[PDB]
Amino acid sequence: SLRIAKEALTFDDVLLVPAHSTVLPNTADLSTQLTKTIRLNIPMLSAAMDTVTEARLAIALAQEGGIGFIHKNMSIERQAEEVRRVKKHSGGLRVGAAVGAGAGNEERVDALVAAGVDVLLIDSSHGHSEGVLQRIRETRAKYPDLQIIGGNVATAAGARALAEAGCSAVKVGIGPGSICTTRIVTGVGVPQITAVADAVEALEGTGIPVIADGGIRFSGDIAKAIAAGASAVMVGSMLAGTEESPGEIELYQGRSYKSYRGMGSLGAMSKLVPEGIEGRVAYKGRLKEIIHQQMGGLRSCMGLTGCGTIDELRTKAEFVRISGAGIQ
Amino acid sequence: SLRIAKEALTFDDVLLVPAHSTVLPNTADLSTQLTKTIRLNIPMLSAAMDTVTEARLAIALAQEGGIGFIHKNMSIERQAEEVRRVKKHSGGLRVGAAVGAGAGNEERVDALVAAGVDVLLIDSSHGHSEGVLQRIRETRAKYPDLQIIGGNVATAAGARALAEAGCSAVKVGIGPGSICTTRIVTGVGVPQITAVADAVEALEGTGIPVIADGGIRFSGDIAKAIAAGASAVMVGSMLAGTEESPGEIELYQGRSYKSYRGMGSLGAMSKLVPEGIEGRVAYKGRLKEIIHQQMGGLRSCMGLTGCGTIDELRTKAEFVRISGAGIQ
Amino acid sequence: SLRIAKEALTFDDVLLVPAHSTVLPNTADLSTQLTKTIRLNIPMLSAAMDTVTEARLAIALAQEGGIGFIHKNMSIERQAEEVRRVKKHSGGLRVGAAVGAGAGNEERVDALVAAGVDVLLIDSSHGHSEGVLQRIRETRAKYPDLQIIGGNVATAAGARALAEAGCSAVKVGIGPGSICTTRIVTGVGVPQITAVADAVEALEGTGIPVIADGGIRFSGDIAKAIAAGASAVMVGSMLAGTEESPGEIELYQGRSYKSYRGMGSLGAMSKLVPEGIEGRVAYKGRLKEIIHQQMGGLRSCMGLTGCGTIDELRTKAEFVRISGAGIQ
Amino acid sequence: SLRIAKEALTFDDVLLVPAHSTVLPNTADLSTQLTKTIRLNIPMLSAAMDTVTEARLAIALAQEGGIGFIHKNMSIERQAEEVRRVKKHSGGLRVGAAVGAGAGNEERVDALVAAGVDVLLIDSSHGHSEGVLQRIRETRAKYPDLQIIGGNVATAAGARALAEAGCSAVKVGIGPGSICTTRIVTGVGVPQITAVADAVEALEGTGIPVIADGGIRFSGDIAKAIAAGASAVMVGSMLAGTEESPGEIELYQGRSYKSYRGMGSLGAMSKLVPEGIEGRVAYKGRLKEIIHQQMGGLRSCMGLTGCGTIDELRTKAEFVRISGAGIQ
Ligand SMILES: C[C@H](Nc1ccc2ncc(CO)cc2c1)C(=O)Nc1ccc(Cl)c(N(C)C)c1
Ligand SMILES: C[C@H](Nc1ccc2ncc(CO)cc2c1)C(=O)Nc1ccc(Cl)c(N(C)C)c1
Ligand SMILES: C[C@H](Nc1ccc2ncc(CO)cc2c1)C(=O)Nc1ccc(Cl)c(N(C)C)c1
Ligand SMILES: C[C@H](Nc1ccc2ncc(CO)cc2c1)C(=O)Nc1ccc(Cl)c(N(C)C)c1
Ligand SMILES: O=c1[nH]cnc2c1ncn2[C@@H]1O[C@H](COP(=O)(O)O)[C@@H](O)[C@H]1O
Ligand SMILES: O=c1[nH]cnc2c1ncn2[C@@H]1O[C@H](COP(=O)(O)O)[C@@H](O)[C@H]1O
Ligand SMILES: O=c1[nH]cnc2c1ncn2[C@@H]1O[C@H](COP(=O)(O)O)[C@@H](O)[C@H]1O
Ligand SMILES: O=c1[nH]cnc2c1ncn2[C@@H]1O[C@H](COP(=O)(O)O)[C@@H](O)[C@H]1O
Repeated sequence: SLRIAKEALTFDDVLLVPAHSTVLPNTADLSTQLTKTIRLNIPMLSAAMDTVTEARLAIALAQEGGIGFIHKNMSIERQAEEVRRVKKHSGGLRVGAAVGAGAGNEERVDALVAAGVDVLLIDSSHGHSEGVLQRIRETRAKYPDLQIIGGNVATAAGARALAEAGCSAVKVGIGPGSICTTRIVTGVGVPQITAVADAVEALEGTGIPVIADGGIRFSGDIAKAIAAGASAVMVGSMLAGTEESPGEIELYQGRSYKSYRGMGSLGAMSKLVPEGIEGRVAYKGRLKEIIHQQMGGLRSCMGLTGCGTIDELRTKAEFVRISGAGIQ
Repeated sequence: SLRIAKEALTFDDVLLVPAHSTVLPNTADLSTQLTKTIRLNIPMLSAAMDTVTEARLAIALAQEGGIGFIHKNMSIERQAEEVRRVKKHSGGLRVGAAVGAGAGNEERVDALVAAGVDVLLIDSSHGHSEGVLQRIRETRAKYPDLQIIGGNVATAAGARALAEAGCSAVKVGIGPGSICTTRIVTGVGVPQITAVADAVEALEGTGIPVIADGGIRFSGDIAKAIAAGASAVMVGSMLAGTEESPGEIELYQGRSYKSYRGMGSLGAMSKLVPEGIEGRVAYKGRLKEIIHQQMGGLRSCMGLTGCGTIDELRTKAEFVRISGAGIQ
Repeated sequence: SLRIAKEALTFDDVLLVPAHSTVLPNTADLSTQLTKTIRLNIPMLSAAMDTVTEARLAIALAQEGGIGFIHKNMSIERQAEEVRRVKKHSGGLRVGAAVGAGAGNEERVDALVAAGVDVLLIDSSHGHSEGVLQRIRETRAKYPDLQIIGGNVATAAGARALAEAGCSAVKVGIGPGSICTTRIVTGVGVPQITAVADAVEALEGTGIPVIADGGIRFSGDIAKAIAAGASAVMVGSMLAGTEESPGEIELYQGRSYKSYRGMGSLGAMSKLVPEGIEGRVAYKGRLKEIIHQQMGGLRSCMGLTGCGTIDELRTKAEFVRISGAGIQ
Repeated sequence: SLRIAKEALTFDDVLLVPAHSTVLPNTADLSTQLTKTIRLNIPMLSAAMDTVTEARLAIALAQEGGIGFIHKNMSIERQAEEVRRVKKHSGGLRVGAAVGAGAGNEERVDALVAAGVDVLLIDSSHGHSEGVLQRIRETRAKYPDLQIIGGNVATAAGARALAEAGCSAVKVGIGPGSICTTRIVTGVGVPQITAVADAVEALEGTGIPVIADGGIRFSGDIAKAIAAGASAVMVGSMLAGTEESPGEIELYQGRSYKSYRGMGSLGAMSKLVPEGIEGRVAYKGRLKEIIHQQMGGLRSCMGLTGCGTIDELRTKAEFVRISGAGIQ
């Protein structure tokens, strides 16, 4: 007899059920509480990846009503500088910045708080690690009002641990990333739809929102992640290759590409075995057109489910479980 | 814990069980009640699509014992004209015409009723939308005897809503269309076999028939949709590319093709994000040969299940659930 | 709610469980009762197909300890002649011959019985059809000692019907054939492993053996069909393309091929829509080498399961159910 | 009704659950008890295959903290010589050697014990065969202290049989090998994750460790096999093509390859039908780099699950069951 805790579902395992609706897709309210104090106009966070979010992308997404997360794969001074560029920009834009859970990050957090960061992201592949929880407790004691997102977890016990450590928001995702090889390398992972619903159920009545991070391929996946209980989603692949993302555009056969790699790739690493792949992603153009298309998809879902707000989608919308023949 | 209402099955998930039979495939009765007043000789409806049904196809299918649905992607006057061409044609052929649920369709319904339409199709991607139900209630009050089909729904609550609004027949199908991207864009959908059986169970004892719309690839799918409880099926892909369908025949490498696109495709649309693809379908030839082949398949099923009539197939025939290995 | 009788399994859904064994693969007894009076040395029957069994193949398989079934796609006189060639051949070989269930087959049965046929196969795509059962009852009354195999069925009720009609053996298989399109055309079919076990359970205590017909791709499938309860298997694809099979060998790119088609293919038919495909199968060489390889596989299974006889394999060997990941 | 003992899971069916952790991947203890008297530094055994383990590979793996198994596809004198080369080498390296269960192996066991073998592997495709169990009982009586591994089994009854016969360790694996065709040829097999957990549950409280043999493709599979209860894993494919493995390196299109075949392949055999394939595997380079990468994967798992030792991973780590959509 094997120690199987439960069956766990991914995005492709389920579909949302259409319901009675007075909701017009164009009248749908996409605003969401990222934390008890931070409200975003769209439920979109950009990944803290060296091929996804630097100041230029963080600015564009904030303009669309989301929030960007400056990656930790640069010097403390260079990151605080990226935070200042987003913060100093006209329009009163909000920004986030990622920090490691390792020793010698107290200095980085200090520089980011001074640079005006709205939300500190304690960025770990294992949020339930005691060293991540200690770092959170240390940051919360020093900065009692700082908005902190901690992750990543994929269990109810993991979400509770982060909430007890002082997290303002909990990030969910162990193995779902499009560039992730954690599942194959370590054998560990939790299918995202179950991971999100478990974390949300654990955090019921706490006012601590859940972020569904990784595995979002289509706008239907955004809707599913929210109906599973996530207040917002974090995307890497969806925003990689856009004009606003870091790095230069490459020309291969005549088609335009941009780099996209996991933060656990050999390339991004330069002592652990890699948990991410390095690849090319087709050039997507301007972030504005991508967000318009993806949010439109979500809007159309809200019309089909009769959910006029993110909160209604999170708590009212129902799913049906489908087979492999259902999927194809 | 996720809000999973139930498991939902598609055509590939099931197979019909052979049973004791005195039914010869050639003696099988294919007639069905589309509504309490309209009886078709074959259980086949053509899709209200701009690449499937105009007067020429509607005439050919009516001649085979089915019914065509003139699409709403043309002016009010041009549609009433298409209705008159089918109606005025010799042989006393029946015709249907699709109308949108939006404002400024009262004028279209008036012109179609005057042009002699036998069945008005209130054509929506979301039949459970309050604005669709209101339009149905408005049409039923003005025309107490007009045959109205409303859709699309995929739940028991959705079928009941349409029946209460005054529908003569309920159309089922949320996401099963061969050209549909609703499932990927919105994340909403119900596998067709479950959607049909739920709607039929809801409408038991009402005399309001269910139309299984979308996803029919083979004649076996027609049989499955009927045994799931549908009185008839609606097909797009199956009749696209036929000589009688609208548009011109294209030559690519030496092979003959015709256009086939969703009514929610960018092309068909010209404010929502697209929910349909634009594609080429191989030229199928004359509609008569397709119907003979597809109905022959259904006839052979009726012989194997011991169901001599559509009503027997709808209520007696049993299924077995199969795995993915069952499918392949 | 859908009328789902049960879940049904195919060969790929299961695996046999290894067990304590005193059985050496080389000492395994492959003999089986085809009927209460006919005992075969190997549990192998060749398909009654115009691309599989004529006198030459029927002779070779009988020599290996199996039995061939001369197909009904030839004149009454020409079939009786094929029966005489196998019967008159030295060695006291047993032969079978297939007859249709249609009117004007009384003459064919008379000629086959006179020609010395050991087993009459009443060959139908639907054994549960009243016209098949009547034909069996008519043959049993006229020939009280004639060995009759009737089929095909795939249910417990279907197996009982054939046994009550007077069948000496029941043939199982609705939709499993490698060249079969019945499932796609009609939507009817029962996954073979469940179909066989249902028929065997129905016929428990009757002494009427079950033949698993269709879908056997590998020697492991033979073992699975027998452990599901079949006393023997019927193969088409496995023996198609052999030197002994009818038709000439074709040369395509340099590789040798032979024709293999369903008896319900357009080609084999020349009033029903086709339920079979027409294809080329690679030349397999001599039947002797194929049987040695396939029976060796079965022998090895008998060693792994601790089943020294066909009867032990049929009644003792256990299965495990596997997922799609189990299969690949 | 089919004799289905249970549902059985393979590596791809499950994922390990992340948990609270004070474990740093670099501080993780990989040591394991292969037997009550033999402790390995890494839980890795090399396959007793003629394309995987001879003295050179056995030396390299022992140096990494594992143990190699010299294959039985060579003369008694030539195998004892291979055992002496590993044993006589500097560093006090441990070695294993495989023997068949057939008659005329008493001579081979005598020569291997004299040559200084640390662990005798009674190597069979069917550990539950009475002739394998007798050979074990004969060896245990003659050598009361000799470390004996017997296999392969895949059931609780099979593991108990080997433990009762006197085995120091039980090897599990019926059909999971990357080069195995037993499942297709015989129809027998047990998905590895269930096979391992069943054998471990059977052997609870006996101090007799289980070896998970076959099917390990990635480092995540090692972790899964251990959490299923295996004390160690046996790998063929993972070490085939390495510089230390037997045979010469071949050049095909410009890429370097090495031979990899099942011990039941036609080639390795030269009276049974083959149960293995013959193939080329890409040249992997030095064994040291492969082990560093694979153990790193395991180390990372130990950090994610909060299991600081092999024993903790074997008994504390939990799984989630995933769908086919979960897998892809
Ligand atoms: C190589 C890998 N790289 C990454 C980097 C970013 C990631 N971001 C998200 C996820 C989600 O599965 C995994 C990630 C893996 C990684 O950090 N492994 C890893 C494995 C086990 C432990 Cl205990 C730790 N402790 C927390 C430092 C790290
Ligand atoms: C773009 C799309 N296009 C279509 C067009 C024809 C269709 N026909 C059938 C189906 C069935 O899923 C979907 C279809 C989508 C479409 O209408 N989306 C859509 C999504 C949500 C709502 Cl609330 C509405 N309200 C009813 C106007 C429309
Ligand atoms: C076209 C087809 N052809 C065949 C021919 C050989 C077959 N042999 C076996 C099987 C097993 O599914 C199907 C076969 C279909 C065929 O006979 N259909 C078919 C379908 C329904 C009925 Cl009621 C009948 N009645 C018995 C004459 C025949
Ligand atoms: C041809 C085959 N070859 C091998 C060789 C190595 C293997 N090693 C492991 C496994 C695990 O399924 C299968 C293997 C098959 C093989 O031994 N078959 C086989 C089948 C049934 C029995 Cl009763 C026996 N008795 C034990 C001698 C052998
Ligand atoms: O190398 C890596 N391994 C595993 N997960 C990663 C890696 N790098 C980033 N991630 C995660 O993958 C997410 C992006 O997933 P995507 O949106 O599916 O591409 C990020 O937000 C991280 O949570
Ligand atoms: O763009 C679209 N999106 C979704 N469904 C569509 C679209 N256009 C038409 N449909 C549906 O798809 C059906 C045709 O499906 P088919 O027979 O599987 O090709 C139509 O009768 C409509 O119900
Ligand atoms: O056209 C056909 N349709 C369906 N089944 C067929 C047809 N012709 C033969 N069969 C069946 O298929 C079996 C051969 O299956 P195979 O061994 O999997 O190739 C025959 O013994 C018949 O029972
Ligand atoms: O021909 C064969 N048939 C079946 N299993 C085999 C054969 N040769 C070796 N094996 C098994 O396959 C294992 C290697 O599996 P791998 O690590 O998945 O490649 C060996 O340790 C044996 O247990």
